[PDB]
Amino acid sequence: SSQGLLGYYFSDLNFQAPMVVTSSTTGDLSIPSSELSENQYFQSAIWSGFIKVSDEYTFATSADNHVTMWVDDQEVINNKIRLEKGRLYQIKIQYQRENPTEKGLDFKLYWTDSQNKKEVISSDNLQLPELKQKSSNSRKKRPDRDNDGIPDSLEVEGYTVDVKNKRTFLSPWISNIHEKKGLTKYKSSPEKWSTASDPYSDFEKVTGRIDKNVSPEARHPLVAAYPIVHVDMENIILSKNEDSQTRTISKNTSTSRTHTSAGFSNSNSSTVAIDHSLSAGERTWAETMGLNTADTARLNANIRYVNTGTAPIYNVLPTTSLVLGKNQTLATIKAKENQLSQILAPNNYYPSKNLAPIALNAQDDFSSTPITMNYNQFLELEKTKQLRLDTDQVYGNIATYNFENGRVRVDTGSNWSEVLPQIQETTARIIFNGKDLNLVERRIAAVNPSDPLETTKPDMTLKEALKIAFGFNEPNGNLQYQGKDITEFDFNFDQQTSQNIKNQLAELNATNIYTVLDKIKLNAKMNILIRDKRFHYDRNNIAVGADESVVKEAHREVINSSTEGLLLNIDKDIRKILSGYIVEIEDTEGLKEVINDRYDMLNISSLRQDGKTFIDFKKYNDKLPLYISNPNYKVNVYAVTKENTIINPSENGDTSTNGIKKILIFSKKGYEI
Ligand SMILES: [Ca+2]
Ligand SMILES: [Ca+2]
Repeated sequence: SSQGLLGYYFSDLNFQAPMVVTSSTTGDLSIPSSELSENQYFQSAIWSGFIKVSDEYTFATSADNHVTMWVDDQEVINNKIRLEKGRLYQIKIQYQRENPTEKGLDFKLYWTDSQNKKEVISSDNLQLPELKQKSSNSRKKRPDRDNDGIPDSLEVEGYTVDVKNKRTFLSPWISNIHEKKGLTKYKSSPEKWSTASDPYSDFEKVTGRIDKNVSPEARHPLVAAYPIVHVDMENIILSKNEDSQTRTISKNTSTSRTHTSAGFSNSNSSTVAIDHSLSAGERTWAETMGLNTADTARLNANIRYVNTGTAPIYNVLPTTSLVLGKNQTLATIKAKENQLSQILAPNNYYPSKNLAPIALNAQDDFSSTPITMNYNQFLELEKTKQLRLDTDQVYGNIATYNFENGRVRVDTGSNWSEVLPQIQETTARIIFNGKDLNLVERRIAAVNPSDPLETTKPDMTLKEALKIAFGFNEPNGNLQYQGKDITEFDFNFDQQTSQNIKNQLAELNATNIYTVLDKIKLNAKMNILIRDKRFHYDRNNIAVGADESVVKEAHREVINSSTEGLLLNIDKDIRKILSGYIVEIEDTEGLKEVINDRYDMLNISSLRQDGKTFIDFKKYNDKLPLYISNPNYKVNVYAVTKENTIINPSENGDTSTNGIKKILIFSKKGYEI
């Protein structure tokens, strides 16, 4: 399907000004004009590839007088010649006619065997040229300095790819034509086989000869294809270390990928929040588990892997540490190499969500290691109610397109450990939480002034990178992420890159960046950060708050209400930074009665299967609705955001909601309900 030969077609006479770059699967190297105006006249054209077969052959084309043909560097056209079953031969073909009266080029390629069967060279005996930074022992490689297949001028001057029903075209970019048609205009360094410096050529990327599992956005030459993994623990379950009654504490967790300032760190970490709610009694966990001073405890949890990246992993999963406190590693989760039941795809889990999560200590695994804590680690644990999950960047082997057989395959000689150094070396990183408020990294090829090779890649402008990498557009002129204006998110950098940007603005006589993004330029090693303005973000850049206005507003559209609970319409996004609600009744004088006056009893919201939110007033009022012994009493519901979420009885022990900073979001009389 992606096999055959590779044609350059120049409008000029000498392979100087390339019009179309394409491939035919059989011998017929034609191109109907039905597939292309003042430029549709090729005065020269080249064709490159190999050939496999045993017999005595004679090559003939439909123009043995405009052509030259070499098989393994020997001339054959400007006569019979022997070939052998099970060997490949280079194949170069040139063409030149001085004033082609027609548009396009009709040109087939024949071969006649010994029985005299002449014909066009089947697609089964035709293979591409080995466009790859290195030569195989079967195939060798030789206006394509980086050898990626896309001709130099084209890679410098821009090029587009029209996806015809058989094969693809690669042609110069033209404003009047493709600009209206909305075809994506490409550019890329002619001296990088791959410009985002990853493992797919600038050629494989645009022509679809690439691991299908790679992100559509990373199909761009300047958008970097590479994995990004983190471990999403989904919940947890604690035991006393060794015939007594089941004495454990099972609780959900919430895990978010993190980035600590922007900061030049390339690590993969995420941070677990063990739920602090109510699971009968206000017992300490040792009181809940019969743990003594000199006891031990052990941990278990279902965890999935998360690729928030653009390339996929195949045979080796990255090794995690379960750290507690700042640096106390309780465990080291490993997966069994070259044995991955499935692949882990970008924007996707392993095990898939339709399947089970991994348990740290799987059912019948006799070699699963006890994750143990001493006593003061266990207190420590309850105190902080949180564990971190650092994950290396050993990702194993890569699925590289094979040219000879036009098939994508895991390739043993190509490892992700030999590529990340340079991706992260010669690209500028961006981190955006615009999607479901999660930190999502990406990287874009950007000029490295103090490095001559990185000054051969096209310029990358802020406005552009957002569009190629993250999919902004400008439907009416203003730049947008799936609805939201680019002004809705803020810009953080790290320090060197901040200075850098600052400087540029003074130069453009600009005072506001949002209105000069197109003019801002991106250099390699830049780190950038972009977060929805509506929110407060902790030191790990996770969303953990909001304005009192943002929240109150969010909850303003109430649907129904009753002495049994509120039924609102709240944004999935707001709903992500809320940790619970408080319910109280205000008598006529001003006293307040707290229906659920505990720090682990605030979990009374439950998202319906219809998208709306219901606030179960009954859940902690003893399954009873609310009793209002005077209609002029008010029913007041505050909201509590994660940043003001108490998770342990105060210093004096008071386990009430007393003191908790919360937000009034609903108030009505007994008679207003
Ligand atoms: Ca090239
Ligand atoms: Ca290139």
